[PDB]
Amino acid sequence: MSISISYSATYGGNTVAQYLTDWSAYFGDVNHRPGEVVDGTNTGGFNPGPFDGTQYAIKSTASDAAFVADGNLHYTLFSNPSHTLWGSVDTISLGDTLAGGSGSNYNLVSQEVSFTNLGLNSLKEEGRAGEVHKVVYGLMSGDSSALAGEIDALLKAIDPSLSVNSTFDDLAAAGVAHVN
Repeated sequence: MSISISYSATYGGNTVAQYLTDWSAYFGDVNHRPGEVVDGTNTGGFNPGPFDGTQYAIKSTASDAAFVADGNLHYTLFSNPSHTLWGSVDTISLGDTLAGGSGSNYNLVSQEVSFTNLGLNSLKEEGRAGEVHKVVYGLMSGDSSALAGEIDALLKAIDPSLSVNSTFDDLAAAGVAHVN
């Protein structure tokens, strides 16, 4: 199952890289680092949690921007390698207005773009250098480049003419992307 993309018609003429760069700037950097972790401000959360789930989700400390990662995710906390998110990410959904997550699934009230069949997978022993950790931490720290790089590779695996510099409408014509 190759990467599949859903997008709001709004973004049809945007490139995937343009959308990711803009969304990351709107979201900002939650500053989840030693000495700066503020529960309920920059922790986000898991479903079901508390440290593991089929989803991890977080909203901006300032804007309405949010994302949801779907897969099977595990946070090591103090277990070596400490502060590592690992497991699998199948889907990343970007947009604004995070809802749910505590007895029900996290969802975006305004889902803008969703990338599924991502096939992201990393073991605990890879630590913070694992592709799951890099991709998801980048999205909450103001750097969408790890996710853009992974999407670029997945698109080129469908056809070398496709890239993150393709527009959503281009990927729609190629059968990879679909409106809504």
